Amino acid sequence: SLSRFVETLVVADDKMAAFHGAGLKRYLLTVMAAAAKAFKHPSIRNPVSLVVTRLVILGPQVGPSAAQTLRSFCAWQRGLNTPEDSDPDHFDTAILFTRQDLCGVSTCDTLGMADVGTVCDPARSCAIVEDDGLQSAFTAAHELGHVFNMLHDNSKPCISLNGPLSRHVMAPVMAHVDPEEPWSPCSARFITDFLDNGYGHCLLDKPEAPLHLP
Ligand SMILES: Cn1ccnc1[C@]1(CNC(=O)c2cc3cc(Cl)ccc3o2)NC(=O)NC1=O
Ligand SMILES: [Ca+2]
Ligand SMILES: [Ca+2]
Ligand SMILES: [Ca+2]
Ligand SMILES: [Zn+2]
Repeated sequence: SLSRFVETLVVADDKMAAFHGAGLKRYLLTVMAAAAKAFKHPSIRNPVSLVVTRLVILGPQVGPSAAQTLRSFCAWQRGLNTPEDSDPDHFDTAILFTRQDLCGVSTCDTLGMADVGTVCDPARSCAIVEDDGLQSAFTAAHELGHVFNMLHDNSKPCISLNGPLSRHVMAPVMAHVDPEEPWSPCSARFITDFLDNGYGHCLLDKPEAPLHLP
């Protein structure tokens, strides 16, 4: 039942600034509002409030390898944070949007990357998103699902939890997301356990000065 608030640092690279220009801040808050709406959907079972508290427009090394862009960004974002959650400048997770075509080992179909189950570890609570211009909120929600310890819905543990009957955020590839069920039962279970085990202990304080859309 506890309200959970994820104090979020949103970062946009030079490519995002070059393309969106003056409309970038509004764009990022719109994307994040949409991701936040996903995280309040009842299907998640333990809803959380994704709150933008800091917004940086650019830094870290951004290139084709998603793995090394994520590692670079995650090292870089540490520097902006503060040691204690009591500090207003402290943030719980860092998310980077870039126009760089991010790639895996064999193709560039990837749209983002995050390490799994890291949300209250400031050294590790990181995600990167390739901005496609239309579905970026869904990619952000997928990466943030991983940060909240979620697996893909075609994983073995998820088959048992979902049943037998690709329409959710944690599908392995983007497909059309069910508006009545953005999160599978597997997704809800994994975030619920993560929080029940005390891994969301940094999500309990309420942010001071959230950034709001007009
Ligand atoms: C880790 N990795 C390594 C190689 N490729 C990856 C992937 C690829 N998938 C995506 O980029 C991506 C975006 C998206 C949005 C929706 Cl709604 C549903 C599914 C989605 O998948 N990155 C990731 O986060 N998981 C992966 O398998
Ligand atoms: Ca705080
Ligand atoms: Ca890509
Ligand atoms: Ca916090
Ligand atoms: Zn994934």
